[PDB]
Amino acid sequence: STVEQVLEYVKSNNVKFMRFQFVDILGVPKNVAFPIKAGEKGIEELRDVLENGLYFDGSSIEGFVGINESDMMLKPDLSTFSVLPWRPSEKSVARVICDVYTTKGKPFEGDPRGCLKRVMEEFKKEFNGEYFVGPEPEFFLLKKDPHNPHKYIPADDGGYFDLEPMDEAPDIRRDIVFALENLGFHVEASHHEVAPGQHEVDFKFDDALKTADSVITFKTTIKTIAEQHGLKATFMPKPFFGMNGSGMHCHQSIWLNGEPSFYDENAPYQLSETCMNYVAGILKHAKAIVAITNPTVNSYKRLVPGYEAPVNIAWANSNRSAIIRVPAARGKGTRIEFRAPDPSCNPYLAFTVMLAAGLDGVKNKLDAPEPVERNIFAMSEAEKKELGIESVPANLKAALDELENNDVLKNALGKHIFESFLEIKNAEWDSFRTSVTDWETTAYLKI
Amino acid sequence: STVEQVLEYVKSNNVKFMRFQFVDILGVPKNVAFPIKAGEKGIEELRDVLENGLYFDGSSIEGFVGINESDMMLKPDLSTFSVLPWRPSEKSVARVICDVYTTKGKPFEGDPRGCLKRVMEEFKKEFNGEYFVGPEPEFFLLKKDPHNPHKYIPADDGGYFDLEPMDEAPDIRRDIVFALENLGFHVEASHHEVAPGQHEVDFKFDDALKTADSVITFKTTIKTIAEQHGLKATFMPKPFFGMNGSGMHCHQSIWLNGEPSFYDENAPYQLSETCMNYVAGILKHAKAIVAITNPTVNSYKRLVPGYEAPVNIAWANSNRSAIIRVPAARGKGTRIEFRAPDPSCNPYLAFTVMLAAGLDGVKNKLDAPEPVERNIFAMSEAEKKELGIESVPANLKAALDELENNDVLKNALGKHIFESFLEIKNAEWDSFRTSVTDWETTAYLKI
Amino acid sequence: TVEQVLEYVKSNNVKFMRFQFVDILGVPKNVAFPIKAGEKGIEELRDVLENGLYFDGSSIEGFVGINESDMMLKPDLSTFSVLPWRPSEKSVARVICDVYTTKGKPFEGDPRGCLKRVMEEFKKEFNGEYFVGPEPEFFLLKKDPHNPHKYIPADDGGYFDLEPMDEAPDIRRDIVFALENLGFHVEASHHEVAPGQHEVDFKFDDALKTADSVITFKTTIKTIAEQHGLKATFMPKPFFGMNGSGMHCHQSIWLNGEPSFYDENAPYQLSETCMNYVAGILKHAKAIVAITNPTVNSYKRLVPGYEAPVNIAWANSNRSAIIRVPAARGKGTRIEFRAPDPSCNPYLAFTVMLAAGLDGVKNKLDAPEPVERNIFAMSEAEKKELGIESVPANLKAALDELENNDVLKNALGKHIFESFLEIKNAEWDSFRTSVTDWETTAYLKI
Ligand SMILES: O=C(O)CCC(=O)C(=O)O
Ligand SMILES: O=C(O)CCC(=O)C(=O)O
Ligand SMILES: O=C(O)CCC(=O)C(=O)O
Ligand SMILES: [Mg+2]
Ligand SMILES: [Mg+2]
Repeated sequence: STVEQVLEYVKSNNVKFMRFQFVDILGVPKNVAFPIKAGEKGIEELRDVLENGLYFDGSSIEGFVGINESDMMLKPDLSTFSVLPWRPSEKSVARVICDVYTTKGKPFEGDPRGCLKRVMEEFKKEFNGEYFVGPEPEFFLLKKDPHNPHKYIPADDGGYFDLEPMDEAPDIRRDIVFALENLGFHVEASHHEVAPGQHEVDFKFDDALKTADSVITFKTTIKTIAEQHGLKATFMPKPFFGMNGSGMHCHQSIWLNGEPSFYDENAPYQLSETCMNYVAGILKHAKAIVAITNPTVNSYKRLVPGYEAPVNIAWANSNRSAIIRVPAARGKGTRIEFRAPDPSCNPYLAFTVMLAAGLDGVKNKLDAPEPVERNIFAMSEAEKKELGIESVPANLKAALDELENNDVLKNALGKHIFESFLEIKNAEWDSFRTSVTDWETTAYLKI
Repeated sequence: STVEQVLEYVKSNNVKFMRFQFVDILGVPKNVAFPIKAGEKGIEELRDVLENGLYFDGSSIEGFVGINESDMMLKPDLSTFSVLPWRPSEKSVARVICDVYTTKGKPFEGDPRGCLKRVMEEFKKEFNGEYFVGPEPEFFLLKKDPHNPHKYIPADDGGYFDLEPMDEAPDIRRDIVFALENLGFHVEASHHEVAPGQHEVDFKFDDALKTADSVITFKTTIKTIAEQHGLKATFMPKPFFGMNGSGMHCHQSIWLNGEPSFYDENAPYQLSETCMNYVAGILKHAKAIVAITNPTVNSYKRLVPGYEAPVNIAWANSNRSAIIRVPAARGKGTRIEFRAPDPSCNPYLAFTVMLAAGLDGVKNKLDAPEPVERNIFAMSEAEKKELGIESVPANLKAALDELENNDVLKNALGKHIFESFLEIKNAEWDSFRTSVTDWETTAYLKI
Repeated sequence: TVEQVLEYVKSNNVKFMRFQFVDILGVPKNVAFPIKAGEKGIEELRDVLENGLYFDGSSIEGFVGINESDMMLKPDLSTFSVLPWRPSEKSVARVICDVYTTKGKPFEGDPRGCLKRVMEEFKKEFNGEYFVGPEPEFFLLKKDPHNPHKYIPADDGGYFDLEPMDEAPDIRRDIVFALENLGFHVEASHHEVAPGQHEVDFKFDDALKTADSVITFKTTIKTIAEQHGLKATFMPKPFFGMNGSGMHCHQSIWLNGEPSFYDENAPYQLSETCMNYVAGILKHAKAIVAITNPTVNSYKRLVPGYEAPVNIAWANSNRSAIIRVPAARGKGTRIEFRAPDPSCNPYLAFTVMLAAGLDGVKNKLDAPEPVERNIFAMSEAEKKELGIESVPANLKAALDELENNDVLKNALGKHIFESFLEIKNAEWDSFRTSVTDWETTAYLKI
């Protein structure tokens, strides 16, 4: 946490390189390595770079600054120190996640990490609360297709919770869990998922900032370790048609005055008014939240309306057909599971929009709808229309238009992130709608 | 034209087979061959089948009837008799396009050919008019990719109007023109088009029914002759990205009382009020007409808003940037060119919706907007919004919703064609939005 | 107890705990929990060992719907074991669990709990102990050198053959060590009649301990074979024109801590209880084969009209009948139910066998005379006169018999009985609609 503690770990573990890590607007991690010199002179050089930070070209980073005003800085968060395990042990490489700051030493407006810090500090100042998140980011382990090396296929024909040799990833998951534990993660469980070659490594919930720092490190940990075992890991929301997609279910809850505010022993379903107001806010801005939490064109092939997916804007207890599911655990573990996100989203912006829409419901005391205990997939469109169960947008452009007209998320993300995200994603959407796809060639070349 | 004239040709020219041709809802031609026997017994058998028609399973044809009411008939149109040239000369194979009729001998409601006959007879009864159309259906000649035989590429690296050997299709176009002339076509011109391997074979204008019969025979003629020269012809609206797409510009005009009603010697641009009322009607239902005239998902990659295409809903004189272009020819040849269609559409339904929207403007005497002589592609979106130049839908589903809410085209096509077309195209759209495309795999597998 | 498990984990450096269970088809399913260092890791492991953990039940075959997926696992601490094939440094251990609902009640559709229920009902009513000893045979395969997409047997060997004719003494050496480390009492290991077919026998125990060892055995043979560059299969008939994988079930019931099947002063030294139990198995034989032989391929080994344990009759030391009474007497007196194959769920296989047998013990049903003659040498007209009926010829024929059988419906329960028939009817439909390679060979020429 302090400068002295970080420098003490450098001497103990024999750290030789310090990675000053951060994230671009789309959530892609970016970093620069600093070599630590031997003796006290190297320790005190590292101290200056840890306290004052270092400069970098901001124009090359996505959604940051123009070429005419490119000079920027990185101020390290000393609480996020971690030794990278996949790197060598002798002359080890450690990391330090930083906050992007302007030349004048002021936090950068277009920084996703600073955006999440801002809304969390505002929440702690106004309500004395702590926003806790616990995601379930799923991924696919791939191998080259033997019939064609240019294409990739799943690593095994395994199912949900399957055992070896049907599940060919116990060794890959073993090293992933060991690597995460060394990085400071509290791993809860690991297993094979529904689709072939799909896996899920869960970890303990924590405050939104520590959880978002963990999601970035988790994605790198999964990809780097897969390359060591001759495989390629992908967090694509739907790499293959006809099989389950990678989903990042976000279990979340707010604790006002160090108490579980979502729990109420004397209430319906043992859920407090604060919980219902929060759920109402998420459901209100659901069509706009999916623009940030599902930012790829491929995300709307997993999260596809009219088909089995968490597309139905409604909440329910122990039901995976609705967008929100309230797990049966009560007391401290009382929470809500927002099932719409996929691991393709920027965690810093995903937790910001979820907390902003949720707090909009708490501030205004919005009324939540009744829980749809029935299976929503079995219902007909005329029946769902009578109940008022609306669906999330069918494509990326449909979600961007909803985000653009939403003022709650515009204020939470800020003018810089809101406008740059829409501009980057509209160019991405335009590239998709103009390209001639393989489906079109298969269906229309014969005509 | 009469039964005796057809049988007299069959007797002398040694015709052995008679193809009873027709089209499904999507415009795909369908036929059954009838062998003609020698002597008077064979001619009297053919006479009965020509006058009374023959039965067929309607459930197997797309957008026709259910399995529980499948029995249907084909009543030949003796005016469309033609000798297929690509077939042998000795013991030749002749064709006769037919009207689909129900078991009770009544014209089938879901027949595209009967749909066009109905609206033309209604126009001739109400106004004493004749609807003339002259299309320019472009196509691509393809060859297998040498680096991969599973994919196809253009036959040559030729440009617009290029000469041999740069243009490698003079021999292919030569045989196409000879085949069309034998089928009764009045070929006007033939040449290489802008994109590599793209070509265009133009033919004289005629009444909508004779023109739609010619478009079906043209598509078959271009594909069969290409297979003879070891190539594969495709009428796909956009087979390759980054190069021009196949467009079917429809030059059209209406003649009330055997006179060119679109021409007016003493008027602005030498164009009559009837012409302006017709143009106003096309521009009014432009967003709904493109559902029929551009029925494929790929059509919206050629006809793509925001990019160089005939997407801007406006008319202009000798300007190819607008949806309508008024060619400089005057007098009898005074006409309007609807540039939005591509050869993937059903010609019988395309001419029906164009005549219905155009006549809606003539009946109500709608006011047309001013001609946009300026290049519309060079204009900015804010400038086009001030002028009021709206754009055609960006995708197939966006056009189907416009067609569904349009009552003018619903009545012209009829309940059977209107509902079956929307149902077939919505299932086609759902297949596209759920499939994982090659673009998505290229862009998101790395994440 | 909880402390016994925690003390082994503390000293031996165990790092992963597999919470294992089975779906309706007997396919094993599990999730790994990482054990942290120090007292904090041991206290975290204590919580998850006593209270259990949650899992998506809808994704498991034959469990619950999507709108009611919250389910838990309650570890049976007596089933603790170290997985030998996994690494020794930072070792991996397992714990077989019982599926429980959100309300903390045993799940009705759980196969393991289904066997516990009938065993506890038996010990409460008759004070008995149901002992079973299976012989789950398997096939070690290798890719066909003429085509890598197909698999063939590993060696051109025979029954009990010696190396180099038998090329699996190295593979069976490691299978026996792996099972010994898991806590198995291995009795014999050898090659079987067909090429590449092998057998590893283990000592009998109570039906639950045996069913846990059947799941652990199936995984052990497959993981050890994949280490030696081969692929093991417990398919009931992978190749035509040779023996199939059979899982003979040597079973017996001990009322009041004594061998009730033995009677020193009786015919064949077999008690009245044994003859009543055999009469019950033969009565429900047409229905038991639906559970003990649930695959379509099972009826290609267990094929009527051809040499197999298809004939519904009993005999001493005769392998032609469905039941064979081994010549061992005293404590080792038992009956061998020969129809089963290693493709079945053991928990459901022992449940239907005990329930059908106890139906004969409760009603005191009379068994027929033993058919000491070779049944394969008999004609169909002779077998009809004696009353020797045969087991169903296909999967769908067995599912109809199981559906009408009320004795096995109540033993499996409304949840397991209905989901099994639904899963197997959909499986049968997939087979009868598909155009098989036999049809292409016989009818493409016409
Ligand atoms: O496979 C896992 O999920 C974690 C690692 C493990 O259990 C193992 O090494 O066997
Ligand atoms: O090439 C054409 O467009 C028509 C055929 C022709 O002119 C030729 O045979 O050279
Ligand atoms: O082959 C067997 O059955 C057990 C192992 C053995 O005997 C050997 O290692 O030679
Ligand atoms: Mg999951
Ligand atoms: Mg024949």
